[PDB]
Amino acid sequence: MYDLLVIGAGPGGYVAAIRAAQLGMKVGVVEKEKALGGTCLRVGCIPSKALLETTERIYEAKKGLLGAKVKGVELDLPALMAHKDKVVQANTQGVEFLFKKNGIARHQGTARFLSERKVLVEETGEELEARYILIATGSAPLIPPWAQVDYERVVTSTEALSFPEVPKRLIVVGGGVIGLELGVVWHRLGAEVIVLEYMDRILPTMDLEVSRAAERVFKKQGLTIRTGVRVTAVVPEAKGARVELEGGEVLEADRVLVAVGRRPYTEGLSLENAGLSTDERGRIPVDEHLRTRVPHIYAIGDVVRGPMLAHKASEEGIAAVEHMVRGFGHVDYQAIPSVVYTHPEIAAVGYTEEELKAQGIPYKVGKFPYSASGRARAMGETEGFIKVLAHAKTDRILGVHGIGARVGDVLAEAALALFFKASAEDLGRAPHAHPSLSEILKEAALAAWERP
Amino acid sequence: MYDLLVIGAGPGGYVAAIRAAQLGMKVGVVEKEKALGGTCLRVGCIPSKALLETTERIYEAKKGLLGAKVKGVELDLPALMAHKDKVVQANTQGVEFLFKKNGIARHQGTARFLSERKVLVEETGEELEARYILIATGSAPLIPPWAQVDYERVVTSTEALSFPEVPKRLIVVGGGVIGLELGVVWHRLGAEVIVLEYMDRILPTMDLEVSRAAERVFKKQGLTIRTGVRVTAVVPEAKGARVELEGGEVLEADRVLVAVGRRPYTEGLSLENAGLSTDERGRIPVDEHLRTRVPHIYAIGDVVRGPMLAHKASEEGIAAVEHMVRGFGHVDYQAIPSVVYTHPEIAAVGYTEEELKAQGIPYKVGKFPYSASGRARAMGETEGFIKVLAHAKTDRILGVHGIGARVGDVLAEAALALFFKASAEDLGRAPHAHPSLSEILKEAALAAWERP
Amino acid sequence: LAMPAAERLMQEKGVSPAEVQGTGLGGRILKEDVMRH
Ligand SMILES: Cc1cc2nc3c(=O)[nH]c(=O)nc-3n(C[C@H](O)[C@H](O)[C@H](O)COP(=O)(O)OP(=O)(O)OC[C@H]3O[C@@H](n4cnc5c(N)ncnc54)[C@H](O)[C@@H]3O)c2cc1C
Ligand SMILES: Cc1cc2nc3c(=O)[nH]c(=O)nc-3n(C[C@H](O)[C@H](O)[C@H](O)COP(=O)(O)OP(=O)(O)OC[C@H]3O[C@@H](n4cnc5c(N)ncnc54)[C@H](O)[C@@H]3O)c2cc1C
Ligand SMILES: NC(=O)c1ccc[n+]([C@@H]2O[C@H](COP(=O)([O-])OP(=O)(O)OC[C@H]3O[C@@H](n4cnc5c(N)ncnc54)[C@H](O)[C@@H]3O)[C@@H](O)[C@H]2O)c1
Ligand SMILES: NC(=O)c1ccc[n+]([C@@H]2O[C@H](COP(=O)([O-])OP(=O)(O)OC[C@H]3O[C@@H](n4cnc5c(N)ncnc54)[C@H](O)[C@@H]3O)[C@@H](O)[C@H]2O)c1
Repeated sequence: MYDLLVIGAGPGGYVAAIRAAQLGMKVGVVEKEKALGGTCLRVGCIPSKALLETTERIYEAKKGLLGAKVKGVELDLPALMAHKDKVVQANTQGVEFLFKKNGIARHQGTARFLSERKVLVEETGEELEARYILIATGSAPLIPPWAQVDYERVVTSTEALSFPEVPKRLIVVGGGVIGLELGVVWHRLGAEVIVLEYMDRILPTMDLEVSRAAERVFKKQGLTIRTGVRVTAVVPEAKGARVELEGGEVLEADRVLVAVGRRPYTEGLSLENAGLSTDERGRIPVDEHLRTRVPHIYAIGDVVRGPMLAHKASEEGIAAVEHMVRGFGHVDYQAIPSVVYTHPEIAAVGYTEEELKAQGIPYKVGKFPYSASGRARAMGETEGFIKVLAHAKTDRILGVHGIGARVGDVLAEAALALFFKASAEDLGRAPHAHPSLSEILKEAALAAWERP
Repeated sequence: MYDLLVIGAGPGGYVAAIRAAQLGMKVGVVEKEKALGGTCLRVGCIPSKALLETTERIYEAKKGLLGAKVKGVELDLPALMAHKDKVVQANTQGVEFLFKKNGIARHQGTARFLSERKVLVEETGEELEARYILIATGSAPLIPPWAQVDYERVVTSTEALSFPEVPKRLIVVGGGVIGLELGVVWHRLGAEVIVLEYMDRILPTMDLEVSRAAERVFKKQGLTIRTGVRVTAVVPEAKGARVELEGGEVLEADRVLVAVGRRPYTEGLSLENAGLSTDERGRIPVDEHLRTRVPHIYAIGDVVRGPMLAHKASEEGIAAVEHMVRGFGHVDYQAIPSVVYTHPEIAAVGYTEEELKAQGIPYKVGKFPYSASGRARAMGETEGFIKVLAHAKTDRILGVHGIGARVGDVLAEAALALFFKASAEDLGRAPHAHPSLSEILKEAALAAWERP
Repeated sequence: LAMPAAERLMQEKGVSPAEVQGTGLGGRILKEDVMRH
């Protein structure tokens, strides 16, 4: 039997497998899909980022470049999709390479618990055993009964990454990260995009000031964003679909992306055979060491509580295996960055102001606008800002948030600062290259530290 | 009189002035140029970065954009220059705003020492006194006698930022940061660019492996780079100029940029009247507190020893005034990043391998290529790498170096790590957003840490 | 209090943080401080 059996080969499972191998464990990984990489590499982070990076350059060329005149810009959708596919292929092949290099065995099929220590790979019939078992089955799109997804006209994010032609009109149900990112991708290519959001704000995981700023920015770019709108039904019809809103209003579109969330995925796992169950939200409960109620079985990533992010899943995978081998592991959730890859980018790390207020934590706010940045001005950027939240008494950085060109890259530094439990003073006094966007973060930190 | 009198309003002087005001000092600043900002804002960092950022976008549009076809890209030089001028104008106005907001008095003219505590403003005739005096007179282009600069055909970096038309052929003498950056700017716009470098490598302040990689990349882009070539003379001609090389070869071009270095500037300062003098290289000697031989007179920035960088000058300005008021002050030179703003960017922080080898310091090397980055692949980038140097015993990060798209932004995190005396493990273990270029730094750190 | 790698090194060698003298920025124990004791 294996020392460790991992179910799922997404960011959580494949990184856990590699770390486990580095620690001397003989690992086996079961994945039902042909390619490794999970949601992120196959139909998530990677293909979405490929489309976002490339469409942004095309969009800017169309809008106009400073100091030049672009006669014409013609979209080559097949070539655009070819690049996306080639990137995905290179990434999935990379994980395969790493598994072989690290001596990690791969099994293809759906894993199902037969007992707390034995797992069946249905397709093949193999019954595998292991000292430790890691459940990293991930997530799937949330599809409410009222949304009649046919995976062609009414789609999930997976199909929205591969539309055969730019839709004349695209309606996005749900103003979360997936909805905004994919809405922006197609808007850049000529689609009329309408985003319908139930809540009074978009991007629920961002700081409220940031979410509001993003809403304004996206509207200025040309996207229609209607908040406080509850979609009651989505139905495929002819070449497109119809969307009904609470009250009776009906909208028609060529394509409708249903992006109202993602749910933990455990279908076909037969958790009951291991003495396990999911909570009301479908998550597998785990303790401080990422262990389920059955001690030798761990659960990580999108299938358990917390932000559904690739690096969050990977970090939990590392912590889980390190606990298995060394008896200790840890994930600094407060230093985990969340980024929206639109242009401008949108990011958050640590606590938002709403979370600090709810906890009654006294804090100071330091804010610096991109408009005051020499590097930003040089780039022709002026919109956005970075805000640093620091403890009113200890000056400890509690959170960093922002919106603006490459703000996600800038906040990589903010995450490191939080990881080191740095104060606003520490960050603000550190050397920063001039002229660079990182100075915006430096100035935000100084402002926070120097707050009354 | 003033508590502090600052001579020079560049990055060193204006930041020092602002920090001094925040500390409660009554500050006066003397600047001979009409606009504040010094070399960096008037004819350095700012205008060069405006040109680099904008030409890179134009260049990429001409080379071709993934997923699209562009029938034509027409340069509008006047508009390109207008943007540059507008950015400089906004930055200079910004410093004026900050001076007025902080109650900093400004004097226009050439400051000259009358004694250890009295300074004359040549033009006005004002004789100013102060408890502390800060010399931040900066630098000027180095123009050897053999380089007959006429500021039209044979120019310095200042004129190269404002050519009236893209040169047919631009010869760049000196393969340093200024030479490469400005050579790249004009190469992108269609000029045939030839860089002549005396040494066996370009970019003398970068890690050697990085300098070599840079040379390879730029040659691939189309610039001719000839190392091991000593230019013996540059002479203006009818509608161009000739460049003579050791050996007899003679090259001709319509424009020639002499970028063989920059020297400390102290002309007209009458340092002798304060009991001060410059060393062999024109620098004003200073001690560990940035004080000159005369206790109450300090010197910072390009006029003293160390990397001639804007943020280096600013950090020294802060340290100088803080020492004046608190008797402390410190600049972490090992955490100061140096970045070349070409595309790919080139950067260095901390010690290079050559410097570690020379000091007999045992170290480990961790390297990760951009070709292995999912984010880089998604962007359509594959060239470059980031290298982390860590102590073989303590694992403390000693230096970080790289070449690649936005590597300077990525290394902002490396600078913070060095500032916190972090180990390779510390940086490698920190959370990093996926998929982002920062993961390249993370992997490089992990590799250094785990280096056998 | 200390750096993340220092805490990792202390938890393995069962070293107490109140035993190592931090030489890092401010009051922070570097992993090199732990292996020093
Ligand atoms: C369009 C889109 C864009 C995204 N962009 C980003 C981004 O930019 N940054 C970010 O951090 N996150 C992003 N995410 C979220 C990110 O993809 C997830 O957080 C991440 O994939 C979660 O990793 P995981 O290992 O937990 O699960 P998953 O990657 O979902 O992987 C679970 C794997 O388990 C397999 N599996 C499930 N059940 C079984 C079974 N019984 N037997 C065998 N195999 C099984 C699945 O086939 C799958 O491959 C995005 C998601 C989407 C949909
Ligand atoms: C083309 C170019 C591009 C550059 N790009 C970058 C970059 O991207 N990043 C970077 O970090 N650095 C860059 N630099 C270098 C950077 O500009 C300098 O390191 C920085 O300006 C040094 O600041 P300073 O305050 O010491 O001196 P300076 O900025 O030179 O300022 C000194 C000031 O003192 C004034 N002065 C001198 N003598 C007197 C006197 N007797 N009386 C009154 N006033 C006086 C001068 O007029 C001047 O304004 C670049 C330089 C050039 C030339
Ligand atoms: N770059 C990234 O970090 C990234 C990218 C994509 C997804 N993710 C993660 O994946 C998960 C799911 O992403 P998601 O955007 O699909 O869900 P989401 O939670 O991020 O956004 C869902 C949105 O749908 C809205 N909604 C729900 N019902 C609605 C209705 N009937 N009508 C109109 N609007 C309605 C909700 O109010 C919510 O704002 C999240 O946890 C997210 O953090 C992260
Ligand atoms: N982005 C930045 O940080 C940035 C940008 C520009 C300048 N700077 C700083 O400003 C200062 C000067 O920049 P610089 O590039 O003008 O000088 P430099 O020192 O950076 O490069 C000068 C080059 O000229 C070469 N050279 C000298 N004589 C020669 C000859 N006869 N023939 C051929 N080559 C010859 C030298 O070998 C050297 O490589 C440096 O300290 C630099 O770090 C920094």
